[PDB]
Amino acid sequence: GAQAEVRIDGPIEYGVFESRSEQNIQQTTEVPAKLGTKFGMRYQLSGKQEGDTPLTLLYLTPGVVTPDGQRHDKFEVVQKLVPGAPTDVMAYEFTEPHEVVKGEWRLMVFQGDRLLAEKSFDVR
Repeated sequence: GAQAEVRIDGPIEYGVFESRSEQNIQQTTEVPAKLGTKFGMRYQLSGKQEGDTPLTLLYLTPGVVTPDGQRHDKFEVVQKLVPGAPTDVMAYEFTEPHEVVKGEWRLMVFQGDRLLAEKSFDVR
């Protein structure tokens, strides 16, 4: 339809994603330093259109060192906006041991230079 700005619509959910239906999120900034833990944000965006600038999901980490020896202090993920998706998610899961790094993880959703949502998690 008519051109529209992409905007946050309603509350940002944040915390630990529960798996066993959509995933419940236990609201917290305190995340266990345990394999299999998934955490982050779930949110709703109004104005999403096909020709829009995609999202940049910027994960700042305390320094994940992969087995190849490289340190990842940030990860950047580009996500094309899907107009008909009711929710959008920015999550991180500790799938491998080197990913379980204690400290502050700051997850930031941008569109271009504009920050849509952010949350800081304490992993311990």
